[PDB]
Amino acid sequence: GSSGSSGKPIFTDESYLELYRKQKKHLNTQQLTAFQLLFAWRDKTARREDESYGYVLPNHMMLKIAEELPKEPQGIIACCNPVPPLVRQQINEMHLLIQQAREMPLLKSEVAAGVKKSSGPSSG
Repeated sequence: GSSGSSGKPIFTDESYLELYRKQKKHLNTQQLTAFQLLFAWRDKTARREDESYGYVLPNHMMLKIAEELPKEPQGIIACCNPVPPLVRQQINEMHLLIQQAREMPLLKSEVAAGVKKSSGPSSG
């Protein structure tokens, strides 16, 4: 109102690679899929709620979730602490996204895993 041209909805960080390779353990096929789903969603709702993008969902959080890929809506609520009035309100939407990123298979990729450990002390 005071000062701000209504040019166009500039919603893009110049596809900054940093965002992708910001932290170790680069995102995999699926993880990536969800990452985009969340971003787009944030923008859509962001405008609807007449609020900024960040306010809705930050980067760190957005990632943590995309990486978790919780089949259930709870995994999305726990990711945050406390939980915002959004993620909880539109929780249903967020959940769906996670499933949309997991539903799809993992394109050819050499994976390697396998670990086993456990303990159990005692006094008596």
